[PDB]
Amino acid sequence: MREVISIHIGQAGIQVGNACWELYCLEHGIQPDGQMPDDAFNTFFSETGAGKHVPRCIFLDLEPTVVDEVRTGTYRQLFHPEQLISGKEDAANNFARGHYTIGKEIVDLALDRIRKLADNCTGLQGFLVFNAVGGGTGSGLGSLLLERLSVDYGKKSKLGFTVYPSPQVSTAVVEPYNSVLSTHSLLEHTDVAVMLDNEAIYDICRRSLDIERPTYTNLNRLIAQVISSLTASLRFDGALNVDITEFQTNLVPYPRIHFMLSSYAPIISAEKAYHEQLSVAEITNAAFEPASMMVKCDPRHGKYMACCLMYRGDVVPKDVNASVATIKTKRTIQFVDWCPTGFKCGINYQPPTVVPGGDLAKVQRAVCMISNSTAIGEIFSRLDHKFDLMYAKRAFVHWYVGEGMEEGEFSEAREDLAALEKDFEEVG
Amino acid sequence: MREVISIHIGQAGIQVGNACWELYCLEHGIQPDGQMPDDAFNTFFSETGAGKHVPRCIFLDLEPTVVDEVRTGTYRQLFHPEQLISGKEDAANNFARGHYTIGKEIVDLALDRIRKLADNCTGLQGFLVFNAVGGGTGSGLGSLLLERLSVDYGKKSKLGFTVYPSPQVSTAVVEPYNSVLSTHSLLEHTDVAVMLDNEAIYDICRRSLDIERPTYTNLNRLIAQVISSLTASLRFDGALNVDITEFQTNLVPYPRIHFMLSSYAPIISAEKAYHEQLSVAEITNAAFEPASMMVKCDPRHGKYMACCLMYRGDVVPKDVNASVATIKTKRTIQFVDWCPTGFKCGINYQPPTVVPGGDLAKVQRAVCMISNSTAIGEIFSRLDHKFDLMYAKRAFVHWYVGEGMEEGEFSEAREDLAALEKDFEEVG
Amino acid sequence: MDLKQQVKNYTMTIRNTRPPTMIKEQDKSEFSHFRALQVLANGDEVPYEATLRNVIHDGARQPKLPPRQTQKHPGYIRNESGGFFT
Amino acid sequence: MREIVHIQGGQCGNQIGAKFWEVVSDEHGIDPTGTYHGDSDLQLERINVYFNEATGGRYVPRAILMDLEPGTMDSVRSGPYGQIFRPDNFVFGQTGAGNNWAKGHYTEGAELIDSVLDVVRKEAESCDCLQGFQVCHSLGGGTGSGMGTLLISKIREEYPDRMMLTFSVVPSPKVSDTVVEPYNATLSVHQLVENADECMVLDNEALYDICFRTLKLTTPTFGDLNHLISAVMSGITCCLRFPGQLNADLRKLAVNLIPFPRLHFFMVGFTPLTSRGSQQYRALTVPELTQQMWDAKNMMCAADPRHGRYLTASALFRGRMSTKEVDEQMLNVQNKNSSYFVEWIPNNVKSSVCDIPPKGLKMSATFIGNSTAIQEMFKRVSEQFTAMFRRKAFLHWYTGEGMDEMEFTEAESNMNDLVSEYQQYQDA
Amino acid sequence: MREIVHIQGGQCGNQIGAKFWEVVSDEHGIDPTGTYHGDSDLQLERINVYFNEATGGRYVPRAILMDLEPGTMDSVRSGPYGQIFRPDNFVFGQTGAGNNWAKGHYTEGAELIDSVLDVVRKEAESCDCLQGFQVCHSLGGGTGSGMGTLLISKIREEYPDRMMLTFSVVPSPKVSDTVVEPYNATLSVHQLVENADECMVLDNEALYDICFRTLKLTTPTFGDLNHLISAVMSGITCCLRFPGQLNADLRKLAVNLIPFPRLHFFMVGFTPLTSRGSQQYRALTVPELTQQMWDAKNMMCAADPRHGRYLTASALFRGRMSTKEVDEQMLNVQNKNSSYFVEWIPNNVKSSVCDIPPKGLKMSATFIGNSTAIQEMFKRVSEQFTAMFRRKAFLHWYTGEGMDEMEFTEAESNMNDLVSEYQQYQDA
Ligand SMILES: CC(=O)O[C@H]1C(=O)[C@@]2(C)[C@H]([C@H](OC(=O)c3ccccc3)[C@]3(O)C[C@H](OC(=O)[C@H](O)[C@@H](NC(=O)c4ccccc4)c4ccccc4)C(C)=C1C3(C)C)[C@]1(OC(C)=O)CO[C@@H]1C[C@@H]2O
Ligand SMILES: CC(=O)O[C@H]1C(=O)[C@@]2(C)[C@H]([C@H](OC(=O)c3ccccc3)[C@]3(O)C[C@H](OC(=O)[C@H](O)[C@@H](NC(=O)c4ccccc4)c4ccccc4)C(C)=C1C3(C)C)[C@]1(OC(C)=O)CO[C@@H]1C[C@@H]2O
Ligand SMILES: Nc1nc2c(ncn2[C@@H]2O[C@H](COP(=O)(O)OP(=O)(O)OP(=O)(O)O)[C@@H](O)[C@H]2O)c(=O)[nH]1
Ligand SMILES: Nc1nc2c(ncn2[C@@H]2O[C@H](COP(=O)(O)OP(=O)(O)OP(=O)(O)O)[C@@H](O)[C@H]2O)c(=O)[nH]1
Ligand SMILES: Nc1nc2c(ncn2[C@@H]2O[C@H](COP(=O)(O)OP(=O)(O)O)[C@@H](O)[C@H]2O)c(=O)[nH]1
Ligand SMILES: Nc1nc2c(ncn2[C@@H]2O[C@H](COP(=O)(O)OP(=O)(O)O)[C@@H](O)[C@H]2O)c(=O)[nH]1
Ligand SMILES: [Mg+2]
Ligand SMILES: [Mg+2]
Repeated sequence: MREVISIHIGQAGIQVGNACWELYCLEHGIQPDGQMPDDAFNTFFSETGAGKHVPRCIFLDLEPTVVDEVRTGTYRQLFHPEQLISGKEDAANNFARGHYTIGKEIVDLALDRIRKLADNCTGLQGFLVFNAVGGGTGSGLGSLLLERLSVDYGKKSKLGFTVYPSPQVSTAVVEPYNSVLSTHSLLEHTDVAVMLDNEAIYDICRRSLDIERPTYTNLNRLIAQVISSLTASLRFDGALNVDITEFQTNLVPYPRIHFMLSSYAPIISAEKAYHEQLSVAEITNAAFEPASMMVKCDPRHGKYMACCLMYRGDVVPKDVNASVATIKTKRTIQFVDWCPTGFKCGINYQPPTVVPGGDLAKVQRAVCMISNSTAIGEIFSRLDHKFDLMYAKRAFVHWYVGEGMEEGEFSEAREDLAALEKDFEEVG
Repeated sequence: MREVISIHIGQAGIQVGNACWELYCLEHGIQPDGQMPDDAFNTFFSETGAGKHVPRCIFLDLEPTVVDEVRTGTYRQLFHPEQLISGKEDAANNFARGHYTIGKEIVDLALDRIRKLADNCTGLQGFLVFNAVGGGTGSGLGSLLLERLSVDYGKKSKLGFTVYPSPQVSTAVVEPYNSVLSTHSLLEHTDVAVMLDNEAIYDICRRSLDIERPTYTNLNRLIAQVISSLTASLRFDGALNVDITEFQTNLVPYPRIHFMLSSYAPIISAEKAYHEQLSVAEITNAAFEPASMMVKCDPRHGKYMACCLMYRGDVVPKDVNASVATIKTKRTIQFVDWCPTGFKCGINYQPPTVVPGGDLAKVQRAVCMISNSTAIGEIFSRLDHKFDLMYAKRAFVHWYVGEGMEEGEFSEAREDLAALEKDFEEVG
Repeated sequence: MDLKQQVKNYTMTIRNTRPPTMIKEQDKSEFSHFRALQVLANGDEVPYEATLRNVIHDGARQPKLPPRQTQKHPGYIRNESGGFFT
Repeated sequence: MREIVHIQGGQCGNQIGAKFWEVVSDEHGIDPTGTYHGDSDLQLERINVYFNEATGGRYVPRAILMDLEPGTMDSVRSGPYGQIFRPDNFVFGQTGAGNNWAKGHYTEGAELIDSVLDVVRKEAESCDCLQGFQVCHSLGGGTGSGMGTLLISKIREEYPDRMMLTFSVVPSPKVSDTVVEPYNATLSVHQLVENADECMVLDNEALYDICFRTLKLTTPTFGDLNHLISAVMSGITCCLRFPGQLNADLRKLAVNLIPFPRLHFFMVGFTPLTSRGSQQYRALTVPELTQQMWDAKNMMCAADPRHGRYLTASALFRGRMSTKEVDEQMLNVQNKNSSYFVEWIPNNVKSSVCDIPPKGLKMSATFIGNSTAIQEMFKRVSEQFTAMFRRKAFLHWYTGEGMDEMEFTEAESNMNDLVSEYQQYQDA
Repeated sequence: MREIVHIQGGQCGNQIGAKFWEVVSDEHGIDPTGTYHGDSDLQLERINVYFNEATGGRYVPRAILMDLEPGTMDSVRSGPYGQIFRPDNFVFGQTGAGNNWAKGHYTEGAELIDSVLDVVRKEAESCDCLQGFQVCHSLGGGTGSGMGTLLISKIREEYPDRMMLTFSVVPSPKVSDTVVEPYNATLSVHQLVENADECMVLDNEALYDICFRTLKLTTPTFGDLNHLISAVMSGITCCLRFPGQLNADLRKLAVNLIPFPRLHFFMVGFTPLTSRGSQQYRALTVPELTQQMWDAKNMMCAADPRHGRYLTASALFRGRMSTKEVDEQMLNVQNKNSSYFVEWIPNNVKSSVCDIPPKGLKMSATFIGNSTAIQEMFKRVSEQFTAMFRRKAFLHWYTGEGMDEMEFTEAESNMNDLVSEYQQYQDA
């Protein structure tokens, strides 16, 4: 009835996919061996002819090493090996390798698997992308994929959770290049785009959970909680349910501005949780705190074009409209003039689940926030500077023009970065 | 009342027969010793005076080195030795040695084995040939035999499952020569002729069953499955029972055009069988896949003059009506104007039976798609090319003219192909 | 087809008409072995070969060629897309 | 059926025949006493191709041993495998050959052929379906060349339909153990071309290298060289002897290799070939066996393949393997080295395969190739001949046997005509 | 996939590879008998990168050992792990090197290249997905410099797409174990720049200090120097061999390190490193690992990074840790000594990590940096070259092999241009 197709490209995508699909199989009683001892899982699973539940995901990569780990990991009895895709060679952080040379010869395999995956669903809500901008596979292939998707469906909605090159912490050297080439090529195809950065979540681990040893696992854990709270309306009951259709239309006013931030609350260990009572207000207050964001973007330098709140657990709608009224009275928050409204709130009755051996704690209340603000152009501006800072020197370019690219794409993508940045200014 | 005479000429013919007659005794419980512990086997057997069931087949060959293997294999108790014919010398890949010098002296023998076998059958549905084009026996002899058949019966139906010389993979240097000669003579004699080749099935074992070491014994098990699902209605019940007469009238609109492709689905191993549901929509889509064909032809390079479907297992007639409606909607598939219909379907309630030691897995559903498409003329154009590519040099011709042949037959076999090729173009 | 093969087929027809009775193609001293074992049970003095009994079967031709392993190491070859072989 | 009679002319031919009969006698597991002591039934199914029954359960070879100077026939009788030959299968004369092709082919040959023909007729009629003949020449000496050709011409006009092989050892281009050697070579060739169907050519010089580089032998005696000729000579016929998923009779090897009646000089190679050390590390797979066979070193003839293109080739495998691998291997090789083959021949390799490997090994193969590289060999000799014939050196011996000069001039021109034909089809 | 082929040239190269192939052979838990005796599956998961399969479950290294004067190849074969090398992978010539680049590259080069190239192709096909080459040099000698550059040029013209790493050891500024040392150096550098992608330059001087100060070694043999090079050479490929939350193929290191095609001369270093005493005091934490590698001693090449400027850098960690630590560590250094880095590159470092630690250790790291301080080396050698060339010292030796003086002039100029390039981007 109501189903989603979760895609995981690049290294980070198949990393978080291990976390989310750990969470879901845990939340619904699904054992690692396919079966559990309706529609509560059909949004994420397909009950086979008998017993087994296969997760309706897909894992794409050009490095065999990680998808091989899932094949030998505990969750090999879940994924039809038709889903786990790999490649003999990787992209090596070159956009053209993931986009022009190697990407082209394998998408026919992916779209085959996807065509085999959409026909099973009777009502397809939309695709769910987990991209990793800054690499050759995530940026190069992911962009190449979305074009193949929009030429196919178009009418379908495309949602994207992409990690964005953090300004300070930079594990790569060339990631401004392929990121620029990605954003341009993806924009006109994705209908909405959410971006998150690892460095912000690192700070989140420090203040709230207080873990001085944050690994890629813990970060992947938190994303699972966010998405589990989002899809909560799709796969559960609760007053003011939300679906992707009405969710997207009340959040993207203009076709270009679909770039949005996120936030989650509460985020607390098992000890601070005992000395707390967790009223809805403080959760919503923390959810609007700029520090509690997952991006290194300050919203207090722009305005909120719209906002959406997905609660969880025991909440009553009168507590919601009261707490939100505590926000719209505050001065530290700013909104654009052409929207008196801007809050699409949703409630669900199933509390958040916790993973044994995980970092979160058992709480009966939970809130995730997604807002569209014009301030995001600030972190967009940094990538604007860094590109020409190295493009004038034409550094690393001999790779691209040697890997089946030219110099126009640098200039062509360059203009649309300028073009987008002005659009974020025209809304002022 | 409803029985068939299965002939096996040449090595590949009797090899495939060693799999078909392996499958049937298991499909009906017949032990390797002739006897199990009505009409469910009469189509493929004939109970003796007491106990034993002999398979109403004929194993013919000129190379003794392989028939003598069945003569000592586990399946010797099945066959009466009067069936298994041999010969002191073989044809040695020469069409003339198979059709002119050697084959002329043993047809009278086999013709009496048939005459001793047709009389036992009350209602003779039709013969069932297993030709292997590319050799001397299958081509030279098999063609000489069918001439002797049409002068006897004429009104009877002569089928055929002829392996064709694959374009890329080929284990003979002269086989473009004999292939042309065989078709020039079998065409005006047979009435319907299935076509296939090896490499198209080699890939299927790599794509679908994922066995890196396929041998001739693996392909032979898959040819066994094609026929069983084809002939089940001759021996089993089920809605829309299909008979060779009603199978033939509505698939060959013109006398010359009778060649056709084949396909089968599902084709999956055991582990891929548990992460699935195998809906009737899945199979009919997999069946219509140009990669699931058994011949290296591109159907999208032509249209479908007519198609046919023999389902199996648990099906209901409405969904086929639904799925076939979905197929007529897609645009990749084409149909010539003068055929609005083109789907003569069929069901049986007996599932496909798997053989221990086999590569397939147990499925409660299956589809075998046969269709006469005008796209097949391209593979005829290959042999159309290689022939003149060598006949220009008159290479190897000294064997043929040295073995009771002349140049006339080559030129006369030549014209028939060009005439046949234009016929595939006259339909558009 | 010819004289030699017709004689061959007649002998094979006889083999099929007769029941093979799952025979062992060699018969050793059955009751002598039983009697010797009973003599050993109490008298406690029997020749070794008298105690022994030998039975043979056809087994097969093809004298135990070593296995081909039918499969590489799952670190070298991958299916079409990354994936083991089975 | 398919029985074959075996002839050995000259000293060398009688010596390698002592190994060929010693290798095969162990393959089918018989004793130097002539009694069988194997274990399986495949040792007995097609034993009649190489032996005749004897009283008391003995097996004697269907061999003929022709050579003047019976001193050599005491040697082979005294070897550990001399007791299996019927001591009346020994035709000889007290007078010497003297390396004079004339007397070996005019005077002292005519005195024995009437006796030899009496012996070959006796056991030509000892075969139910005689497949063909095969000899063992040495184009240097007078017995091998002189008597062999005279015998062959006699057989041809008596058994035209049958096929004559020839494992003639050619002289060496660099090494000349005799001095009148080119006279014996050219004069024999004037006989073989019109009076044979397949003629392997082998040179001891290449046999020394193969024993030196690959086998790492320090002192290759003539036994080791003979041990290699024995190896291949058995590899040609395993189809006739053993079961095979794609059996290859000798007549079907002919038609697949000699497109024109005169181009019947082949080029042979065996594999695997390793030392005792490398045997520990190398693994036995189809890839190893096909790259080694397709190498220019394994060619036991003193000809360079890279100076020519394969008109046609053929590989014979024996050992439980997968037919798909050998099917694509010959494809890839046909693709990459597209300059090493011809254009008017689409597929110019045949890949037979047998089911039973050699005695102690588990996989093996044999390479046979009809390349235009052999034209080098005849070019060389045609100089050494025309060098001395220009000076009439040593020619008085040849006039001493009623010969003339026309015989030489006609003979030389026959090769120049022949090697001319190897150039026409080598378009460089 | 990602199988890497290894070369060992010269005395040193043949000698360090003895350690390299000894260290890794114990990492993956295989014995000198070639069979595996580790404990985990992981040693088998990516074992394919360094080895080939063999009969009886053995693994032989995919290495090629080439050197004139085969005396030393007896040493490694008598070494405790010489039994694992394929004895066909031993190319040698009896005539010595003579430290003459010409004969090492003009006369004696051509004699062995045809042999070597037969070897390199013989196992280049053995790789399903060949990642790249890697080679161990010595620019002082005649085999190392001469042969390798000649060999490298040939490889580049048949595998141009792949990458050619180079672990070349450089001549010493202060020490000259030979006399004509700069000549072979320049004549190799004129070849390295054009036919390489990454060139690690190392000098035994800094290898002597690092042995002296840190490890407190009294008497370092060459086995200890090579013990270090083995470590770092085993430190690069932990990504291709082992899991990692952020893996790094060579091709992504190359793109992330050379912005221009000619700045491919690098600088390496290992971490940690400590005597037995302080190892009982020191604690293993990521701050320890990063200061020790960023220091100006650990640089195995005889260059001071403080005199130049880091164009790019990278760090490869192995051991369970928190990657944010690594992330913030590299951020600190880019801030503090901000003058040792460039401006037109925002983040000029790459921070990799592997989840698998060394055998007995638990945490370790490796440094790499492309600084312009390396031009100091090419300054030194240019003086030594121009001093003797000004007077044509030892020059007749070079002209004795067909060489002329122009090749010295351009080779000089190429370094002059090269060192000029390292000046431009070194704006002090
Ligand atoms: C432990 C093991 O496997 O030992 C092998 C062996 O190591 C090698 C080196 C063998 C060995 O061969 C030699 O040493 C040799 C010496 C001179 C000339 C030729 C060979 C072997 O003798 C050869 C012998 O092979 C056979 O028996 C073949 O089936 C072969 N036999 C004979 O030729 C033969 C005949 C009569 C008496 C003895 C041997 C054969 C080939 C074609 C058709 C029929 C039979 C075997 C397995 C071995 C040894 C003993 C070392 C090799 O020979 C063959 C043909 O197998 C040499 O290259 C192969 C590769 C083998 O691995
Ligand atoms: C009780 C204990 O912890 O002993 C250590 C040890 O104390 C020290 C001093 C080791 C030791 O190393 C040395 O003494 C040494 C001598 C000359 C040159 C280089 C090292 C050690 O030998 C080294 C060895 O390290 C390994 O085994 C690594 O996995 C290493 N293996 C080899 O080098 C190797 C050794 C034998 C055979 C084959 C390989 C390695 C490095 C890179 C990549 C893969 C593996 C270990 C833990 C130790 C001893 C034994 C003392 C050190 O070296 C390594 C390689 O770890 C020297 O500085 C480190 C710090 C270690 O703590
Ligand atoms: N928060 C978080 N970030 C991750 C994780 N895994 C990878 N990343 C980030 O992903 C970025 C690298 O992207 P990749 O997927 O490796 O690049 P690619 O597109 O696959 O291109 P190739 O490396 O050539 O295959 C790095 O900046 C990581 O910080 C994870 O598990 N959690
Ligand atoms: N699918 C399949 N094809 C086979 C098999 N065996 C042989 N073939 C192919 O059939 C063709 C040759 O068949 P044969 O029967 O040996 O030839 P022939 O008709 O007997 O003619 P002669 O060899 O002269 O006796 C070749 O293309 C083979 O690759 C098999 O077991 N399965
Ligand atoms: N492989 C092998 N070749 C041999 C042997 N002996 C001789 N040859 C070659 O055979 C040639 C001599 O032929 P030969 O039969 O002795 O003289 P003939 O009696 O006049 O025919 C010479 O070229 C020899 O080198 C041997 O023992 N083994
Ligand atoms: N790390 C290391 N370097 C060595 C070793 N032996 C020699 N070297 C260097 O190798 C240089 C000479 O190279 P060499 O291979 O002997 O000359 P070639 O045979 O003509 O190439 C000398 O300058 C040595 O310093 C060793 O054992 N370990
Ligand atoms: Mg990546
Ligand atoms: Mg045949």
